[PDB]
Amino acid sequence: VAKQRIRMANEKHSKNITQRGNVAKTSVGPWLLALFIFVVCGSAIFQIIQSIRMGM
Amino acid sequence: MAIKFLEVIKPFCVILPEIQKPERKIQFKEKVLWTAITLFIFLVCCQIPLFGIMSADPFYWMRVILASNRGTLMELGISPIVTSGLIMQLLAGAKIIEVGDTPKDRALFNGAQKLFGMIITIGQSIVYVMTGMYGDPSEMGAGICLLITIQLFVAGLIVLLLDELLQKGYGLGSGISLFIATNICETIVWKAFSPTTVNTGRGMEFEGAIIALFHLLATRTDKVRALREAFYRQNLPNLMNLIATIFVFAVVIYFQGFRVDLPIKSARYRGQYNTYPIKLFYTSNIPIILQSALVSNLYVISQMLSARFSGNLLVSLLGTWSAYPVGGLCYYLSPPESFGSVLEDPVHAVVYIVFMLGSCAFFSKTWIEVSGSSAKDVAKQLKEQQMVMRGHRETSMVHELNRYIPTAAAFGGLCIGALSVLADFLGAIGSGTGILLAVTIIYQYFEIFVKEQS
Amino acid sequence: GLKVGPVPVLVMSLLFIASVFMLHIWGKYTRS
Amino acid sequence: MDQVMQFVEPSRQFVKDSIRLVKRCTKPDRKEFQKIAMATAIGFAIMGFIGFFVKLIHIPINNIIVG
Amino acid sequence: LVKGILPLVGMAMVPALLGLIGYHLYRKANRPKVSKKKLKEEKRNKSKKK
Repeated sequence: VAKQRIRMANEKHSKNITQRGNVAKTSVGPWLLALFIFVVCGSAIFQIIQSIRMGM
Repeated sequence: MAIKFLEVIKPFCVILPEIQKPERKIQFKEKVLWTAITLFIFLVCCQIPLFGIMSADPFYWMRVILASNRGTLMELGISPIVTSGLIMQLLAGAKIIEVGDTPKDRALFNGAQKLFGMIITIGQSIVYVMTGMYGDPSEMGAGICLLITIQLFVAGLIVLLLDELLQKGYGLGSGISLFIATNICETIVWKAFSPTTVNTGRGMEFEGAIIALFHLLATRTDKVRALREAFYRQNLPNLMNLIATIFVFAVVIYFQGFRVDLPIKSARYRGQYNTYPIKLFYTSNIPIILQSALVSNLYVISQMLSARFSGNLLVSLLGTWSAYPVGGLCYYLSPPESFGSVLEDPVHAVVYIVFMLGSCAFFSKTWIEVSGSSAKDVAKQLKEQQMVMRGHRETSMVHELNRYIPTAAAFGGLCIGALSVLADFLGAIGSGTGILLAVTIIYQYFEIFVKEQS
Repeated sequence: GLKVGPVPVLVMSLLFIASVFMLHIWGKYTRS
Repeated sequence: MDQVMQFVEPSRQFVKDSIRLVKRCTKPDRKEFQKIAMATAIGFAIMGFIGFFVKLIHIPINNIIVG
Repeated sequence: LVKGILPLVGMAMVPALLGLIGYHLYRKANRPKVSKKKLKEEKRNKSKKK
């Protein structure tokens, strides 16, 4: 790793003097998540639709 | 984002009442009694009919009440509340909804989900009145429709309080779980001993299987012919259907015990030994719920799509509707109607069985991550408890759980599916999923009894 | 959001059940 | 069809995993099993009858409440 | 008013009277047992007064 980054991060930390006690601490499948969402939402919506269909 | 919502909803959340904390632990005689009063009041309410039911043929809703539960005050029942709970859990697993670890944030989260269930009840009731299922909205009148909606809404609200009280510790266990178990057991007893006689075109017969046997035996001179009818009468509940049910209970009890226990110790104090148990049915009934929901959802879309575009080849290819899909993938998903049909088309039967087992197993493993019961979550929970495994470092413990947790969830999904398929072919009364709930809830109550006897 | 004792909840529940019976009987009498 | 062959290797291994899990888990003994069977049976009958009677009582009440 | 409302007063007055009796019984049952410790404090002050 480039040694030059030692000085790069040092100046960043120097800036913290102004940002006291507020410094940013840091610096599931997509397909599955969509798949589950329709299953749970679908059951509620479809049950409502089915009830109307059964009466009709 | 969701936390920002929580503050916005915070004024709304406050209105909802909360049950008082029990000041002191309750002795056993008292402990049982609080649940019983709750059970009776709920049971009576379930059967009360509604007001302004209207109905061509007058007294239609009269005949309806004496058969099924359709039209009663508790028709909405538990379905609105459970849907609210499941959706909230899924969002947390997604992380789209953020819940603060601090107790105050979690308490707000509980308030929000209770409120969300209340919203579901209002929407469901309004749809039924608009649909005119009870009767034409114009015929009912504005006053009648408003009153009927009020009746259902209070019915939902009262249920929430009763369930909360059981959780609060006045009564053992959780109210909703007991209520679901109660009807399931009630169904088994009712079919067995119900004295109502229903008139078939050939002749009137008793609903109760045991009652039917006694009556049939005396009436008919030929004992052998009567005996065969009672055991294998298709139209009405069979004697065999009960015997299948008893057999299914025996299997559920034996398997339910299965669990793996891992030694654990408290860091603070020496000599204290506790075991953390992971059950074989670790996922519980959730996988079957998801798989059935998907199949029903697909069926509704497929049948509806056929009507709108009958011509389209794609809709026919997935399913052909006669509503039962005669052919196509949806037809394969459908359970085989009879044992004789299965022999007729073995390939259809094999495809359904293989799919049923696979779907449950896959869903269970995926569910764990969104559920929040994964090994990573379990380890962090122990740290707050200040209890750690004995002989291992904290980081190593996570690996140790990962050895057992994933395998158990996959097997549990397969096992639950296997029972559900088994129940229908035997023909035992009630769903297999219902059977597990009854045994599990009863056994938990039994465990509480053991300490009391001391 | 008021904290409510368990016994108060029981009495409120019973009143609602009683009201429904009263409404049905009132419905027959008002019709008649 | 390449994916199906690739799947076979995972198919076998987890089947092996299931057997190990079965061995580790505690298995309910016969004698304790009897105790559970009585406990569930008593609870099942006692709880079920409460539903049975309340339903029976309601049916005549339904006739009176609505013609 | 008498022919239409009297049945309603019968249905409404009975619950109201039962609530009123229950309230009386609850108030009488809720009589709080005077803390014997405060009574002991009165005894302690009684020895100072003697």
